[PDB]
Amino acid sequence: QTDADVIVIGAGPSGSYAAKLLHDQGVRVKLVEAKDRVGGRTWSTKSDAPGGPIDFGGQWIGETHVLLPELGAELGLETVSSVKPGNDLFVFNGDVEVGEEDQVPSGASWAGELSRSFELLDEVGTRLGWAAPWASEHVGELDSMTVAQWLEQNVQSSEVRLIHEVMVNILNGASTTEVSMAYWAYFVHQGEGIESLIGTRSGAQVAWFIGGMGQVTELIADKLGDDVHLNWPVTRIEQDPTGVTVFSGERRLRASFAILAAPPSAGSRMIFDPPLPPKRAQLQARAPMGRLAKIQVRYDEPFWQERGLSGAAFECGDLAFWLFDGSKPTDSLATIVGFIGGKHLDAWHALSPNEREKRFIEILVNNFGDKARDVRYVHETDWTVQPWTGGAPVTFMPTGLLSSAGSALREPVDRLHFAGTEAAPMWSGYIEGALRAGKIAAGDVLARLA
Amino acid sequence: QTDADVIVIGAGPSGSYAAKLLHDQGVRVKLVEAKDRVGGRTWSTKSDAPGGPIDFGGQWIGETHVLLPELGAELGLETVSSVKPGNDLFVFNGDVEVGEEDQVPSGASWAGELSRSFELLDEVGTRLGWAAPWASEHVGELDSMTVAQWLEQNVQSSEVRLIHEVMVNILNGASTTEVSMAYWAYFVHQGEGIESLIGTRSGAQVAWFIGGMGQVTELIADKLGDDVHLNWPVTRIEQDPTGVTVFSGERRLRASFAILAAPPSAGSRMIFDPPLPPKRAQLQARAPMGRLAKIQVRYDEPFWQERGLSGAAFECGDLAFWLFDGSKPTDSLATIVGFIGGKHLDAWHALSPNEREKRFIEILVNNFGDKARDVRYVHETDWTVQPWTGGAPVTFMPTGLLSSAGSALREPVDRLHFAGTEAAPMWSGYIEGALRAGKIAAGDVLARLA
Ligand SMILES: Cc1cc2nc3c(=O)[nH]c(=O)nc-3n(C[C@H](O)[C@H](O)[C@H](O)COP(=O)(O)OP(=O)(O)OC[C@H]3O[C@@H](n4cnc5c(N)ncnc54)[C@H](O)[C@@H]3O)c2cc1C
Ligand SMILES: Cc1cc2nc3c(=O)[nH]c(=O)nc-3n(C[C@H](O)[C@H](O)[C@H](O)COP(=O)(O)OP(=O)(O)OC[C@H]3O[C@@H](n4cnc5c(N)ncnc54)[C@H](O)[C@@H]3O)c2cc1C
Repeated sequence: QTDADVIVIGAGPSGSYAAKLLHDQGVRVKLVEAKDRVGGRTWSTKSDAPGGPIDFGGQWIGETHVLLPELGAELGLETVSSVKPGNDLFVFNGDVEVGEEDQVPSGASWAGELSRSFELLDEVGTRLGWAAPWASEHVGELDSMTVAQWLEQNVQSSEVRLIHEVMVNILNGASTTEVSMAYWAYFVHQGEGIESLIGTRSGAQVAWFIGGMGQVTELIADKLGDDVHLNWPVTRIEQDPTGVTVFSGERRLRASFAILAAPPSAGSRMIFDPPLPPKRAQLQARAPMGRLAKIQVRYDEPFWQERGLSGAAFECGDLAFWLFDGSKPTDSLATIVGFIGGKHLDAWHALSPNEREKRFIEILVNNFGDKARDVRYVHETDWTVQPWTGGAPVTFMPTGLLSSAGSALREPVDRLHFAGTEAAPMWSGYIEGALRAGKIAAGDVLARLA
Repeated sequence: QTDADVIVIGAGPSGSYAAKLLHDQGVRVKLVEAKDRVGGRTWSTKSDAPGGPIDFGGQWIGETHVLLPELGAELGLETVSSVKPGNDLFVFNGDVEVGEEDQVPSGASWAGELSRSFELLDEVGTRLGWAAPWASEHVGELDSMTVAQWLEQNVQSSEVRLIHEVMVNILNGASTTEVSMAYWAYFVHQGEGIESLIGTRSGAQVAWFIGGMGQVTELIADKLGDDVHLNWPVTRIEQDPTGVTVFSGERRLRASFAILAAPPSAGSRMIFDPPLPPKRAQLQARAPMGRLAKIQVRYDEPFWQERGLSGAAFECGDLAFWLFDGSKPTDSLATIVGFIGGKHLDAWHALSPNEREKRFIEILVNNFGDKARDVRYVHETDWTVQPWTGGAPVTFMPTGLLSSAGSALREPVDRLHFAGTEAAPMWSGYIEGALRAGKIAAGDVLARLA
């Protein structure tokens, strides 16, 4: 006797979507979540911050994402463009260089090497591919070196190296010395290439949902009602020939199938009986979360526009950030959003909380003008202290893992299927990846219930 | 109101010893253990195997270890020498080279480069030291490269490279492509150097306890009686100004202090409120267990002695092992013990269980003679599937961790102290390290109770 046909573990976008798809087909589903809320790495509030709704977690929609805007449209949400006209900045240890709209500065001496370094990164990624990078002829050697070592071999310009460093520390939440070059190259390729992922007004960053991204999982949970269990951290998965028992301490739920819709690092904390096969076990233990904080400051007006700036900036150097204008037309304040990750977040963490705030305002004053001192609101979400997540924005892998265990990202283990963005064939790391992996896992389980 | 003055988490050698020291001073202690037994990475049975007691986990005592033999003597255990006269083997993809006792073969062409490679490894280790390798001027650069890259830069001989590869894959349970050179160099230095750790009849490998190493923790648990809780996996640690609450799901124990006597990977599965400081959090999430299996075959007689062989062998190549004669004079059969780790264990895992057994016998036949076919008993302990351990013999670290978070191996966090072998100033990775770290943590807490 089963409590459900399928138990979905994790109420992020991936698990929420998988649960919705199965529920919509008349499958009996339970959606179990460790935290006191749904959303996972997505997390927003309409009312808690002055100036309008605010997203603490992921919030950008990409121009080639289709499951995410289609689901948002089905749930009654509306999008708005994130595209901000004006010059992006490229800042090198506080030395401001003004872009031409989203392009490198007019006759920057590093423009040509940046272009070549992006072509070479794309080419390395193409050699790996997204379907089976672990099976690629090139992968063993690339997976034995770090991104930092690849930069030392292939990049001469300090500017180009600093741009690559901010992008790895943010997009993977980890230092170029910590990430496998094979993992990085694969990651960027499977996100439609480097220009896709680093777009300030194109590629992965073009739109938002009015009212916050957390609405996606909240509206799904409303419809699932009593089949959602919060404060239900999964501690043990048992499997036998007829089903799966999922435990939260002594609390237990029995189903025919289970979908793990959480990162490999989440899986590593659970006890499996029988034990997982070896590649999946190594993958869970050795693919950690990156580290990222999201800092937001609100103001009366997007005063950066007085210098004709977009508010986007590659803030490069020892305390690197990716900065955006996060303002919506429906908001009553303007927002600057800054991301800081990996080794730059380690430095950020070494500062006192008051030093961090003062330092972030000094950056904004340097880049955007003195009106940056006239703050209305200052907030940080440090993803490293979020219980049952412990990092952001994504899973990364150190040397030797992708080539030896990557095939375990996607493969079911008996009656346990993997969703979560890390299992998506493309757009792993993104909400779109979360939905595609949820779709895949719901379809696989639905075929096994028929 | 407290259930105890101190809760010790983990009944390996480290936690068992810390609990004993506090208990012996009249401190009220609870010792909580996830598994259905004590011992952790130590695990033995006097009666379950034919031919005498057998150790599934760690069992060697080193010639410079003093807490381990002193504790064994206090508990009424007896030691026996593990030293086996005769020629050790050096085998390169099945090509047998016969040592002179424990020394390289007479006029081996690789003898000189092996000697130089050991001096250079020792020198790199000395530059880091054991007291604070994370603070060493050299550490950032060494911690940005793998052991494999250091071998490619410093070692020319295929034989020397294959010896280094079997030693890293066994002593760290991980591939030379996965381990930071800084972590490896530090690890070997803090174990009194490479010759210490690779001794077949000297250094770290000279003696055993008659009746098995599991006796150490079992006899401690007998005296602690009802203050030992088995099947009590810690899921949450909460701290406040007056004490520590330790949870196993809804079950809870309150004390004034807590000692975590388990690897950083064990800590990563627990939820901390308040959250841990950042370096300790990164350390727990990113310092994984190695992978190791221990294969044992018993025979009527140590037939290898008919060729004048000790039974020790560096079995090098694509399926590498460290082999020992594991026979005690009090045993009624002779034992060959083989360790296989890291990338060699990945290959081992890719074979069927029957292929693995056939392959191990073919190795023994090649090295030691045809009488290796006349088996009495065959057993494997795969440490990767042991619940709440998930690996062996030790914690390792990938690039970038030791230099950025290593200072969190030893430092208390408010009322939570760290024991476990990984916190030992020297002999981290070893039972001796486990006892020294338990001693340190019990002394620190005892001073705070006074
Ligand atoms: C600061 C930040 C900014 C980002 N920006 C963007 C962006 O702009 N665009 C984009 O596309 N993506 C972005 N992302 C990434 C995006 O948030 C993730 O790709 C997405 O949320 C992944 O969805 P998921 O369902 O696979 O996993 P998660 O969102 O991580 O959900 C996993 C769920 O599983 C739960 N869980 C964990 N362990 C257990 C357990 N033992 N028992 C039960 N439940 C458990 C977790 O609590 C969580 O709710 C960002 C992320 C962060 C951190
Ligand atoms: C195959 C093998 C051979 C080895 N050979 C040798 C050798 O010859 N000589 C040598 O000196 N060393 C050897 N070792 C290493 C030695 O076994 C370890 O260094 C030693 O056991 C470490 O002791 P420890 O107490 O620090 O940790 P552990 O032995 O790992 O004990 C930790 C305990 O914490 C428990 N625990 C984990 N998570 C939780 C939780 N959430 N709640 C409660 N409890 C928890 C575990 O179950 C475990 O019992 C070997 C190890 C292996 C695997």
